[PDB]
Amino acid sequence: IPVIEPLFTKVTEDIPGAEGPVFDKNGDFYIVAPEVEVNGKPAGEILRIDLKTGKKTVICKPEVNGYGGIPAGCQCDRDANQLFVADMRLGLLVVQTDGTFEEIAKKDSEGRRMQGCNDCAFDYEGNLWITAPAGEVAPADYTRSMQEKFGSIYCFTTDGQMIQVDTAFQFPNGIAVRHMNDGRPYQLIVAETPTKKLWSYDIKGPAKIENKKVWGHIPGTHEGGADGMDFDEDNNLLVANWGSSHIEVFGPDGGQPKMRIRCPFEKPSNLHFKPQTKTIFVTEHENNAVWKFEWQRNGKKQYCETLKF
Ligand SMILES: NP(=O)(OC1CCCC1)OC1CCCC1
Ligand SMILES: [Ca+2]
Ligand SMILES: [Ca+2]
Repeated sequence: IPVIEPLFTKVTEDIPGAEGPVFDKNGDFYIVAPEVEVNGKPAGEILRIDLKTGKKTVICKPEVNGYGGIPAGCQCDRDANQLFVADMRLGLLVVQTDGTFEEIAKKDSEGRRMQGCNDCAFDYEGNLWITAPAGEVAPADYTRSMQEKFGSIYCFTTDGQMIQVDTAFQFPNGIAVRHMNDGRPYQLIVAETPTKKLWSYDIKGPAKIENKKVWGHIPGTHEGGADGMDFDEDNNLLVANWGSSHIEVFGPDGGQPKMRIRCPFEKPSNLHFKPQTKTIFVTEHENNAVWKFEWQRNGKKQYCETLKF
């Protein structure tokens, strides 16, 4: 398997558990710091980064009823410049660029308590697919499915329904949606970190998935595995393989990696393309920093880049 070693340029550092890199509709860059703690309690932050200087600005430190959050993944909305943030303690949040936020749901469509979320991905129809590796949201005691299989997958529909679409995952993490050339949602790809597997489902409609299948295999026997992922314009799936110093590159059909990208750090966590460029920003947990490197082609357009009209 071919391995490339592109030039990585440091953007910023000192961001505990650097995760969820994302660009909003104005081109501003944000990342989350899930591991920031105060007096031993979660006090996660959402930050805006100045790409020119690397200076950081905390725009939101989510907390609900005295319970701090652990923000871990982001997606920018299309019809409004707001961020949807997956939080391991608070569930799903909607954050405005001014720092104000709102809790989306405490319970799902079946009346069951919401589970803590890790990452999310919009399909072009506007539905948000979310991974939930944690147990019940605060005030419930914090727990995670790294050992036991209780991680779930949700779909937050355009008509505002929070539906659990599947469960029994051992730490579902990264997630992505493969679209057809005509823009129709085709497959849902979900990373199960410790098992070194990538799973896929056929998307039949909003919150409707079938044919669960082992889609790809993540290399290595190291502790960790697939974390964050995203597609490039040719539908190649780039996956951060936390713990193995590489970002794996899978072809549209999955299976085994077709190429690997060697990183100058052991723990790549998540990534995101800068709109209309080949530039990929990567967060990593060895130095808790953000880097950028040039890929071979542009990234697949995110939902926020599409036009409603
Ligand atoms: N980056 P993440 O999705 O998973 C990595 C840490 C566990 C192994 C891979 O976890 C984030 C949420 C909890 C804090 C960091
Ligand atoms: Ca993650
Ligand atoms: Ca991303």
